[PDB]
Amino acid sequence: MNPPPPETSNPNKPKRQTNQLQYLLRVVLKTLWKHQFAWPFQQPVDAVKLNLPDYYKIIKTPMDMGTIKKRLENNYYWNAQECIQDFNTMFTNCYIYNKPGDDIVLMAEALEKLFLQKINELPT
Ligand SMILES: Cc1cc(C)cc(Oc2nccc(-c3c(-c4ccc(I)cc4)ncn3[C@H]3CCN(CCN)C3)n2)c1
Repeated sequence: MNPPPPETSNPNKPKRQTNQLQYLLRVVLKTLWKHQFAWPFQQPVDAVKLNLPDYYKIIKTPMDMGTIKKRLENNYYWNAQECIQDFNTMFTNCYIYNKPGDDIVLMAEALEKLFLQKINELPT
């Protein structure tokens, strides 16, 4: 009973390439993807396989880096702020579902720390 993944392509939306969107894919997404803690965040949470039947009762705005990767590749974002919001939704989803002190929360916290470090280098 997993939900469908978030929408990642819409051929009717307008499309543009910007230095910030390219940076978010080539640098931010790439660096986070290759991080040693990235694996639980590289795809939608599979609540069925993981036996988490309350995940999508608690998390009603799912987000993950596999979805963000597709959105960047498909020029789904017009503004860099949309992509940054998706990353933030992704981390907060982990913090909402879990509790302070859980090992999974430590992984999310490390990735978010790296994410913010790369966002500070965002080009004008
Ligand atoms: C058994 C286990 C442990 C660990 C450390 C990872 C794991 O792999 C996995 N994969 C995908 C998602 C999760 C997950 C998440 C989560 C939520 C939103 C997002 I965006 C990304 C991850 N929150 C908790 N969990 C697991 C971890 C243990 N927890 C059970 C006891 N609390 C369920 N974990 C499996």
